[PDB]
Amino acid sequence: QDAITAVINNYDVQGKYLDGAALDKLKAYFTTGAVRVRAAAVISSNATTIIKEAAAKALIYSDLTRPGGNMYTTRRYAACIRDMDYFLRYATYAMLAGDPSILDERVLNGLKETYNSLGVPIAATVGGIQAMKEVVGGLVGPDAAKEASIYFDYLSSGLS
Amino acid sequence: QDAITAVINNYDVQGKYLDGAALDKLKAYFTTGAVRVRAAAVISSNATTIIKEAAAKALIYSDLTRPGGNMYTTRRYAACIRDMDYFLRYATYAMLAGDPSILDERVLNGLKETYNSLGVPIAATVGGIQAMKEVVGGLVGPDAAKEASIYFDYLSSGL
Amino acid sequence: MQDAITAVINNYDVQGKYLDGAALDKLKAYFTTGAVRVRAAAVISSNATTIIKEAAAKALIYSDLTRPGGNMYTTRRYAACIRDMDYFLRYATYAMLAGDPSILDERVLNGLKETYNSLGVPIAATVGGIQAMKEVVGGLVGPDAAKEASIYFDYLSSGL
Amino acid sequence: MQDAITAVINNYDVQGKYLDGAALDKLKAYFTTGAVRVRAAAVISSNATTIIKEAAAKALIYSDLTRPGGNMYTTRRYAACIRDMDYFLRYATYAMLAGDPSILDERVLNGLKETYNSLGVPIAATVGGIQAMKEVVGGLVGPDAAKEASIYFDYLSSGLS
Amino acid sequence: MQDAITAVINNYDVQGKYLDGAALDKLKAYFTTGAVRVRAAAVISSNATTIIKEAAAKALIYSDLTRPGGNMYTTRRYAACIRDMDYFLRYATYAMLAGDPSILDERVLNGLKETYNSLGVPIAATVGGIQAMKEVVGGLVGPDAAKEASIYFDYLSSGLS
Amino acid sequence: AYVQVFDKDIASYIRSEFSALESRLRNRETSVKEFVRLLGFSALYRKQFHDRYPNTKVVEFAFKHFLGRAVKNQAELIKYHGLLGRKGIKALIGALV
Amino acid sequence: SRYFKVTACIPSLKRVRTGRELQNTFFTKLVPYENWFTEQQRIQKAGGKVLSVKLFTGVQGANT
Amino acid sequence: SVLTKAIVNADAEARYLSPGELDRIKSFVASGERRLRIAQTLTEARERIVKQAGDQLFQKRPDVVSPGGNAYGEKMTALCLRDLDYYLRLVTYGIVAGDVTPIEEIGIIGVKEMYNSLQTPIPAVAEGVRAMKNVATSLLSGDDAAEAGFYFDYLVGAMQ
Amino acid sequence: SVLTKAIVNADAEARYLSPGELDRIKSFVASGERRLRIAQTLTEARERIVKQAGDQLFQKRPDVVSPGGNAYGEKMTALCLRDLDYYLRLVTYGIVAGDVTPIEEIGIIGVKEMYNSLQTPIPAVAEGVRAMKNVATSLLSGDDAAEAGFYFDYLVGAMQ
Amino acid sequence: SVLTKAIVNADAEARYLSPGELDRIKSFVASGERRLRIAQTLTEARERIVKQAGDQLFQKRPDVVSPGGNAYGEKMTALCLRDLDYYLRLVTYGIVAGDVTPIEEIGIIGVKEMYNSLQTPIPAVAEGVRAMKNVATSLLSGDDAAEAGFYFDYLVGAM
Amino acid sequence: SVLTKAIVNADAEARYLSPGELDRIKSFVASGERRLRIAQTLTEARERIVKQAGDQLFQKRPDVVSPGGNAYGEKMTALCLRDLDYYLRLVTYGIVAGDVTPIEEIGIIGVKEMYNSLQTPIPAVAEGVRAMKNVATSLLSGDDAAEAGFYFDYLVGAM
Ligand SMILES: *[C@H](C)[C@H]1/C(=C/c2[nH]c(/C=C3N=C(/C=C4\NC(=O)C(CC)=C4C)C(C)=C\3CCC(=O)O)c(CCC(=O)O)c2C)NC(=O)[C@@H]1C
Ligand SMILES: *[C@H](C)[C@H]1/C(=C/c2[nH]c(/C=C3N=C(/C=C4\NC(=O)C(CC)=C4C)C(C)=C\3CCC(=O)O)c(CCC(=O)O)c2C)NC(=O)[C@@H]1C
Ligand SMILES: *[C@H](C)[C@H]1/C(=C/c2[nH]c(/C=C3N=C(/C=C4\NC(=O)C(CC)=C4C)C(C)=C\3CCC(=O)O)c(CCC(=O)O)c2C)NC(=O)[C@@H]1C
Ligand SMILES: *[C@H](C)[C@H]1/C(=C/c2[nH]c(/C=C3N=C(/C=C4\NC(=O)C(CC)=C4C)C(C)=C\3CCC(=O)O)c(CCC(=O)O)c2C)NC(=O)[C@@H]1C
Ligand SMILES: *[C@H](C)[C@H]1/C(=C/c2[nH]c(/C=C3N=C(/C=C4\NC(=O)C(CC)=C4C)C(C)=C\3CCC(=O)O)c(CCC(=O)O)c2C)NC(=O)[C@@H]1C
Ligand SMILES: *[C@H](C)[C@H]1/C(=C/c2[nH]c(/C=C3N=C(/C=C4\NC(=O)C(CC)=C4C)C(C)=C\3CCC(=O)O)c(CCC(=O)O)c2C)NC(=O)[C@@H]1C
Ligand SMILES: *[C@H](C)[C@H]1/C(=C/c2[nH]c(/C=C3N=C(/C=C4\NC(=O)C(CC)=C4C)C(C)=C\3CCC(=O)O)c(CCC(=O)O)c2C)NC(=O)[C@@H]1C
Ligand SMILES: *[C@H](C)[C@H]1/C(=C/c2[nH]c(/C=C3N=C(/C=C4\NC(=O)C(CC)=C4C)C(C)=C\3CCC(=O)O)c(CCC(=O)O)c2C)NC(=O)[C@@H]1C
Ligand SMILES: *[C@H](C)[C@H]1/C(=C/c2[nH]c(/C=C3N=C(/C=C4\NC(=O)C(CC)=C4C)C(C)=C\3CCC(=O)O)c(CCC(=O)O)c2C)NC(=O)[C@@H]1C
Ligand SMILES: *[C@H](C)[C@H]1/C(=C/c2[nH]c(/C=C3N=C(/C=C4\NC(=O)C(CC)=C4C)C(C)=C\3CCC(=O)O)c(CCC(=O)O)c2C)NC(=O)[C@@H]1C
Repeated sequence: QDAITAVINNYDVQGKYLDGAALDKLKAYFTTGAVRVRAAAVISSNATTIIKEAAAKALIYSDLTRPGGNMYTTRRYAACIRDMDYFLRYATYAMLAGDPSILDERVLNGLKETYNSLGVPIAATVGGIQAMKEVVGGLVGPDAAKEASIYFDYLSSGLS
Repeated sequence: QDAITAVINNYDVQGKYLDGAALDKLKAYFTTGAVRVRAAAVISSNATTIIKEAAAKALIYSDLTRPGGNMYTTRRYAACIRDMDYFLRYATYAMLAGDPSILDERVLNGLKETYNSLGVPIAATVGGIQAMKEVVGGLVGPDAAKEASIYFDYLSSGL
Repeated sequence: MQDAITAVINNYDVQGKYLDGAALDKLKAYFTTGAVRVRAAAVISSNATTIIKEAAAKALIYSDLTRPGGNMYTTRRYAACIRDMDYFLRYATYAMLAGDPSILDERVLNGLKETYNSLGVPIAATVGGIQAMKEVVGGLVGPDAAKEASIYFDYLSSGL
Repeated sequence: MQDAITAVINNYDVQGKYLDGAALDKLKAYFTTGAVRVRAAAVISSNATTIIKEAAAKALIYSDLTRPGGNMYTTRRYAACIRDMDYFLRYATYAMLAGDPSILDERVLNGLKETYNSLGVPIAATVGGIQAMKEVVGGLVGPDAAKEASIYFDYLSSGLS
Repeated sequence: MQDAITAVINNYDVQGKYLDGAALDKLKAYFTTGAVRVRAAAVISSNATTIIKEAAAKALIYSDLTRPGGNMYTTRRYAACIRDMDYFLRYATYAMLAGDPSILDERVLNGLKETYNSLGVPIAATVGGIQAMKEVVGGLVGPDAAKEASIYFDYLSSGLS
Repeated sequence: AYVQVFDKDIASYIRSEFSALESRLRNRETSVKEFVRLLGFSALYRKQFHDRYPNTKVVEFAFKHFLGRAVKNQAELIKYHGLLGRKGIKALIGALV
Repeated sequence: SRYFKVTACIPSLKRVRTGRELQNTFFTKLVPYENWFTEQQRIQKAGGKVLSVKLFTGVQGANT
Repeated sequence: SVLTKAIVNADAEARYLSPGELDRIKSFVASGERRLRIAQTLTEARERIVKQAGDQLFQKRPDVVSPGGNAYGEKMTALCLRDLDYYLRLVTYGIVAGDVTPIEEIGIIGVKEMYNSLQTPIPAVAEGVRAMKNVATSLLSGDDAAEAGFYFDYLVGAMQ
Repeated sequence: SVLTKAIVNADAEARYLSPGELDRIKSFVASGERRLRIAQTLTEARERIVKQAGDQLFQKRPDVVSPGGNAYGEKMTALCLRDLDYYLRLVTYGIVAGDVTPIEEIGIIGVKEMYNSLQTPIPAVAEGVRAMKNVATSLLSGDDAAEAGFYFDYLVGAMQ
Repeated sequence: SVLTKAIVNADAEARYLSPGELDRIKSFVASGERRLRIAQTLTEARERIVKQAGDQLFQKRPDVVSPGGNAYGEKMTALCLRDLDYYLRLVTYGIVAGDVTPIEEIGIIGVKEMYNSLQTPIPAVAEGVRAMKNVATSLLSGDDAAEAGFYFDYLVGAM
Repeated sequence: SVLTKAIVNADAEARYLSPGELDRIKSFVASGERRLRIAQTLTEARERIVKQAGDQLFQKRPDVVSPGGNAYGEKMTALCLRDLDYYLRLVTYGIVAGDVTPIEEIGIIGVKEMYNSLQTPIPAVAEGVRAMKNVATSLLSGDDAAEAGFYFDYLVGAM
C-alpha cells in the first residue's frame, strides 16, 4: 500500500481523526512525489541496461556462472536475471508509493524459503541488489538516489 | 455420522451380527429422537435472536468491537457473526444426529490453525459459544437443554 | 526423472568435464544390461495382474488384515491395497528399464511413510507384500533379470 | 427441465391464474401414479446392464453392424453404441419419475439427429434398439408401470425418427 | 470445363512460356490413353441403364431406404434417386474422356452437399451407390479402362463425403 | 471435473486412467485447480481436442472447458492462440488456469 | 520433474461467504516447478500470505 | 442412516433442516422398531439362508465349483459361503439403518476390483445374492419381505 | 489511494508504470494539498457536524428514538451518535486518499449484515449520513463541498 | 504407426521433429521390410494358429465351453474363434505399423465394456491370445518371434 | 535420454511401456556402443574443432570481432570460444544419450534471454555452431557424421 494509506491506517487503528501532524507527513510526501515520478521514468527506460551493468559488476565472470555454480546453465542464468528484473520493478513501485509495504507483500513474502529450498545463495543475491542500487543511483541523480536507495536496502535486508 | 451408524460400525469392526443389546441402544436413541426434532425446530426459528443475544452477552460493548479490536470494521463484525451461525447450525445437526463426529469432521478440523493465522482470539470465540449455549438452553427447555449442551461444550473444548 | 545415462552426464556436467573413457565404460556397462531389462519389462507387464494376485495370496489375504477389524477389511480398503501394489510394480518396472532408483524416490517414495502413518496402513505388511511381489517377479523374469529387478524392489522396501 | 407438478404450475403462472380444480385433478392424478413410478425406476436401475444386453442381443449384435464395415464394428464403436443405449435408458427413467417428456427434449433429443448424421450412425437401427429396450423394460416393470414407461421410450423413438 | 490438353496449355499461358518438351510429353501421354477412353465411354453409354440397375440392386434396393420411412420410399423419391445416379454416371464418363476432374467440380460437386442436407438425402448411402456403380463399370470397361474410370468415381465420392 | 474438462460423452468412457491423480486429491495434497490442470495436461485431452482440430478451434475448446465461456474478443484470441503456437498445448492450458 | 509443496493462507476480503470455504482459506498443495512462480505471484496479488515453501520432489541445484 | 442423509443435504444447502425433512426423520424413527424386528428375523434364519442359497448357486453354476472354477475345493467353497454370509450381515445392517449407505461403504465400493484380483466371477456372486433373497423372502412376511427385497435388489444391482 | 491503484494495475500487467499512469500520479500529488485542507476543515467542525446531523435525524425519524426504536435510551443514543462520528472520520480519510477504497474497507463491507444483527434500520443510518452531508456542505466552500459531497454520496449509496 | 506417434508428440510441443525422434524413424524404415515378411508368415499360418490356439484355450479352460460357459454351443464356439482371428489380424497390422496404435483403436478401447455386456470372461480371452502367441512363436524364427511376441504381450496386457 | 523420454510418456499415460516404445529402447542399446565411439572422436578433436570453427565464424562475420561487436577484444574472444566449447561438450552428451533432452536443459532453455542480456547476437552464435558442425563432420565417418549432424542441427534450430 502507500504512504498516504499507511498514515490513514495507523490513525484508523487508533480511531483518531486525521490531525495536523499526520497532515504534515502527508504534505511532505506530496512535495517528494514529483521527484519520484521523474526517477521512475528514468528507471523504466534504462531497466535492461541497469540489470546488465549490475550483473557485470557481481554475477558474471564469477564462480556462479562457472560450472558447478548456482547460475551455471542457461536455465539458471535466465532465472537469476528474471529475479533481478522483479527486484527492480518492485523497488520502482515502492519508490512511487513512498511505502516499503509492497515489497513485503510482493517480493519479500516467501522468498527466503524458496531460495533456501532451491539452494540459491542469499548473499550473492543481496550483492546483485546492491549493485543495481549503485547503477540506479547514477541514472536517477542525487535527490532521487536517496529515496531509491532506501527501498533497495529494504529488499536487501529482507532477503538477508 | 449418526448414533445408529455408530452402533452399526462398532458391530462391523467386531464382525458381529446385530444383537439385542445393540438393538436396545438403538431403541434408546429412537425415544430421544422425538425430543431432539422439537428442539431443532425451536433453534432454527430463533437462530437470528440466539446469535443476537449471545453477541450482546460477550462480543459487543467490548474491546473487540472498539477500534483496534478483532471484530472492529464491518467486514470483521460480519465474519464473526457468520462464524457464530456456523457453530449454531452444526450443533443443531449434531443434536439431531446424536453424535459429535460431524462437529469434528466439519467445524473442529483445522479451525484452531485457521484462527491462529487470522489472529482471531480463540478464548473470546469459546466465550461466544458458551453464551449461545445458555440462550439455547432457555428456548429448548430442560430435557432438550442437556442434550444441546453437550454438543456446545464439545465445540468449546475442541476450539 | 533420471536414468543411468543421464546420471553420468549430469555428474560430468557439474564438473564441466568432457565425457571420458571411464565414464564411457559405465555407459557401456548399462548398454549390455539394457537388452535383458527390456525383455524383463515385457514379461512383467504381461503377467502384472497375476503377479499381484500371487503376492496378495502369499501375504495379504487369508490374514487378520482381510478379517473384520483389519486394515484391508471392506471392499474399498481391499481395492486400495491392490491398487497400491500395482503402483509399486509399475514403478519398479520403470526403474529397472531406467537403471536408476531416482524415479522411485520422486514418485512413489516421497511422502509415502507419512501418508501411511496418517492413514494407519501398516508399513511392515506393505513391505512384506513388496517382498512377495519381488519373489514372484524373480521367477518370471529369470535369474539374470531377477538380480536387477530385486534391487529396485528392495529400494522400495527400504524407503517404506 | 420440468416435471408434471412444475409444468402445471408454469402453465398457470403464464396465465396468471390461481390453481383451479381442473389443474388440481391433473396434480392429483400424478400423485397416485407416483408410487408405481418410484418402484419401476428402482427395478430399471438394478436391471439396467441386463436390459441393455438383452436389447442389443435382440437387434444390434449378430448383425451387419457388428460385422466389419458396420457402424458398430471395432471395440470403440461397440462401446459407444452401448453407452448411447444406457443414456436413453437413464433419461427415460428420469422422464418416467418426472411424469414429463420435456427433459428428453432438453437433453437427449436436442441436436441428436445432427450429431448422428455427422457421425454416420444409423438412426433406424438406433430406434430399433430403443424399441427393444422398451419391450425388455415392460416385462421387468410389470403392466401398470409398463404403460407409463412405454410413452417415454416412444417419445425418444419419435424424436430420433 | 477444362480438359487435360487445355490444363497444360493454361499452366503455360499463365507462365507466358511457349510449349516445351516436358509439357509435350504430358500431352503425348494423354493422346495414347485417349483411344482406350473413347472405347470405354461407348461401353458405358450403351450399358448405362443396366449399370444403374445393378448398382441400385447392390446397395439401394431391398434396404431400409426403399422400405416405408426410408429416404427412397415412394415412387417420386425412388425416381429421383435413380435420376441422380444417372447424372453421376454421365458426368464421370465426361470426365474420363476429358482426362480432368474439373467438370465434376463445376457441375456435380458444387452445392451438392448443401442441397442434400436441406433435402435430408443421406450422403453416405449416395456415396455407397457411386462406389457400386464404379464396380459395375469396372467390369464392363475392362481393366485398362477401369483404372482411369475408377479415379473419377472416387473423386465424386470424396466430394460428396 | 471429468465432465467439465472432457465433455460428458468422453467422460463416460473414463474408467481409471487418472486413478493416481484422484488419490492425491482424496489425500488433500493437491487442490482441485491442480487436478484440473493435470486433466488438461493429459494424453486423453490432447487426443480428444488438440489432435483433430486446427489451432483456433483448440483455443475455443480450451476456453469452454477451463473457463466455461467462449473467446470474448480478438485481443484475447490473439494472446492465447499466439501462445499455443510457439509452445505446447500444455502452455495454453497452464495459462488459463 | 521438480515439485513444490506450498502452504498458503488467503483471506476473503471482497465478500463474506455463507459457505464454509475452509479449504480455500488454508491450503497445502503440490505445485510443478514451472507453475509455482506464477502461482506465488497470484497468491501475493490476492493478498494471501505463503507461510511455507518446500521442494517436494527433485534435487536442488541439479543441472538435469 | 436416513438422518445422516437429511443432515448432509441441509449442509450442502447451508440451511437448517426443512420441516418436511424433519417430518421424514420423525417417520423413520417410528418405523425403526418394525425394521429392527425384520432384521432380527433374518439374523435368526441366517445360517439356513446362507446354506440354502449356496446350494442353489452351485446348482445354477456347476462351473464355479469345478477344478477350473474359483469356488472349487473345501477351503474355497467355505470362503464363497463366508462371502454370502458377509453380504447377508450387510443387508441386515441396511434394514436397521433404512439406507443402503452402510451396505455400500463396506461391500459395494471396490467390489469389482477385489473380485477381479481374486478372479471370482461377479455374475455368479450376484446370483448367490439373488438366491439368498428368495430364501429370505419366504421366511419373511410379505410387507417385511418387500422392505428386505429392496436392500437385496440394491446389492444385486451394485454387483452388475 | 490513486497511487496504490496505479501500482496495482501495473503489477497485474507485470510492467513498469505507463507515462499516462505516471501523469495521473503527478496530478494527484498536486491535488493532495487542496484535499488536505478540505479534510482539515471537516475535522475541526466534526463535533458540531455530528451534533447537528443527529438532531436532524431524530426530527426526521421520531421512531428511532422511541421506546420501540433501537436508538431509544441514553446508551443507545450515544451509540447512534458514535456511529455517525465513525462515518464522518471515514469520509475525511476518503478525501485525503482521493478514493473511496479506504472508506469502503472499514465501513461498507458487511455493513448490511452487521446492522441487521443489531436490528438498526439501514435507511435511518443513510438519512443520518445525508444529514451530516448537508451540515458539512454549509461549512465548506462550494467547490470544496462538491468534492466532499461525492464521498458522502458514496456512503449513502453503500448503505442502501 | 511409429511415424504418426512421433509427429503427434512434436505437434503437441509445437516443434520440429527432434534428432532422436528422426533417428527412430530411420530405424523403423530399415526394419519395415523384415516386418512385412514376419506379418506375411503369420497371415499364411493364420487358419492353423487360430485352430491350435482354440484347442489349447478350451483345454486350459474347460468351463468356457461348458453349458454354463459363454463359449458353449457351436454358434458360440464359432464366435469365440472369430474373436481370436480378429485379434490375430490386429497383431499383423501392428507389426507392419511398428506401433500398437492401429491395434489399440480397433481392439483395445472399450474392450472391457463390450465383453462385460457380452458376459464373456476377459481372462479367458487373454489366455486365448497367449495360446495364439505360442503357436505363432513356433512358426516364426527366434528374432521374428521376439518382435511378434511384443505385440502379443501388449494385447494380453490390454485385456 | 531415449529411455527417460519413453518412461515419462508411459507414466503420463499411467501404463506399462508400449511394444513400440520398447522396440526403440532395444534399438538404442544396440546403437549405444557406436554412439560412444562417435562421442569419443569429437572429444579428442575438441580443441581443434573449436579453433577452426572460431576462425571460420570470424571470417563469416567480421562485425562480431570489431570494436562495436560483442566478440571484440581478447577477453571477449576467449569467452566466445569458451561458449563454442560448451556447446560442443553438450553435443557429445547428446550423442551418448540419444536424445537432445540433456543438451536442452543445460543449454537451450533461457538461452535467448541470457544472450539478449549479454547483447551477443544469436544468429552469429548459430553460425559458430554450424561452423563446428562442418569441422566435426570432416573428422567423422559419413554415417557417424549424419548422427552427429542431427544434434548439431538441433542446436542451430534452438538458437
Ligand atoms: C561466440 C560464438 C559469441 C560470443 C560469446 C560471448 N559470450 C559471453 C559471455 C557469456 N557467455 C556465456 C555462456 C554460457 N554460460 C552457460 O552456462 C552456458 C550454457 C552451458 C553458456 C553457453 C555466459 C554465462 C557468459 C557471461 C560471462 C561469464 O561466463 O561469466 C561474451 C562476453 C559478454 C560479456 O559482456 O560478458 C561473449 C562475447 N560473442 C559473440 O558475439 C559471438 C558470436
Ligand atoms: C539472481 C540474482 C540470483 C539467483 C536467482 C535464481 N532464482 C531461481 C529460481 C527462483 N527464484 C524465484 C524467486 C521469485 N519468485 C517470485 O515470485 C519472486 C518475487 C517476484 C521471486 C524473487 C523462484 C520462485 C524460483 C523458482 C522458479 C522460477 O524460475 O521462478 C534460480 C534457479 C534455481 C534452480 O535450482 O532452478 C536462480 C539461479 N541465483 C543466483 O545464482 C543469483 C545470486
Ligand atoms: C496394500 C499393500 C496395503 C494397504 C494399502 C492402502 N493404501 C491406502 C491409501 C492410500 N495409498 C496411497 C498411496 C499412493 N497414492 C499414489 O498416488 C501412490 C503413488 C503412485 C501411492 C503409492 C495414498 C495416497 C492413499 C490415500 C488415498 C488412496 O485411496 O489412495 C489405503 C486406504 C486406507 C484408508 O483408510 O482409506 C489402503 C488400505 N493397506 C493395507 O491394508 C495393505 C498393507
Ligand atoms: C473367445 C476367446 C471367448 C469368447 C468369445 C465370444 N465373443 C462373442 C461375441 C462377440 N464378440 C465380439 C467381439 C468383437 N467385435 C469386434 O469388432 C472386435 C474387435 C475387432 C471384437 C473382439 C462381438 C461384437 C460379439 C457379438 C456378436 C457379433 O459379432 O455380432 C461370443 C458370443 C456371446 C454373445 O453373447 O454374443 C463369444 C462366446 N467368449 C468366451 O467364453 C471365450 C473365452
Ligand atoms: C447404438 C444403438 C448405435 C450406435 C451408436 C454410436 N454412437 C456413437 C457416438 C456418439 N453418440 C453420441 C450420442 C449422445 N451423446 C449425448 O450427449 C446424447 C444424449 C444424452 C447422445 C445420445 C455422441 C455425442 C457420440 C459422439 C462422441 C462419443 O462417441 O462419445 C458412436 C461412435 C461413432 C463414431 O464414428 O465414433 C456409435 C457407434 N452405433 C450404431 O450403429 C447403433 C445403431
Ligand atoms: C406385380 C403386380 C408385378 C411385379 C412386382 C415387383 N416389384 C418388385 C420390386 C419393387 N417394386 C417396388 C414398388 C414400390 N415401392 C414404393 O415405394 C411403391 C409405392 C408405395 C411401390 C409400388 C419397389 C420399390 C421395388 C424394389 C424392391 C425393394 O424394396 O428393394 C419386384 C422385384 C424385382 C426386383 O428386382 O426387386 C417385383 C417382381 N413384377 C411383375 O412383373 C408384376 C407385373
Ligand atoms: C440416390 C442415390 C439417393 C437419393 C436421391 C434423391 N435426390 C432427390 C432430389 C434431388 N436430387 C438433386 C440432385 C442434383 N441436382 C443437381 O443439379 C445435381 C448435380 C448434377 C444433383 C446430384 C436435386 C437438386 C434434387 C431436388 C429436385 C429434384 O427432385 O429434381 C431426392 C428426392 C428428395 C425429396 O424429398 O423429394 C432423392 C430421394 N436419395 C436416396 O435415398 C439415395 C441415397
Ligand atoms: C466471532 C465469534 C469471533 C471472530 C470471528 C472471525 N472469523 C473470521 C474469519 C474466518 N473464520 C473462519 C472460520 C470458519 N470457516 C469454516 O468453514 C468454519 C467451519 C464451518 C469456520 C468456523 C474462516 C475460514 C475465516 C476466514 C474468512 C472467511 O470468510 O472464510 C474473522 C475475520 C478475520 C480476518 O481478518 O479475516 C473473524 C473476526 N473473531 C472475533 O473477534 C470473534 C471473537
Ligand atoms: C462365492 C459367492 C463366490 C466366491 C467366493 C470367494 N471369495 C474368496 C476370497 C475372498 N473374498 C473376500 C471378500 C470380502 N472381503 C470383505 O471385506 C467383503 C465385504 C465384507 C468381502 C465380500 C476376501 C477378502 C477374500 C480373500 C481371501 C480372504 O478371505 O482373505 C475366494 C477365494 C479365492 C482367492 O483367491 O482367495 C472365493 C472362492 N468365488 C466363487 O467362485 C463364488 C461365485
Ligand atoms: C444511528 C445512526 C443508528 C443506530 C445506531 C446504533 N448502533 C449500535 C451498535 C453498534 N453499531 C456498530 C457499528 C459499527 N462498528 C464498527 O466497527 C463500524 C464501522 C467503523 C460501525 C459502523 C457496532 C459494531 C455496534 C455494537 C456496539 C459497539 O460497537 O460497541 C446501537 C446499539 C444497539 C446494540 O444492540 O448494540 C445503535 C442504537 N441505531 C439506530 O436506529 C440509528 C438509526
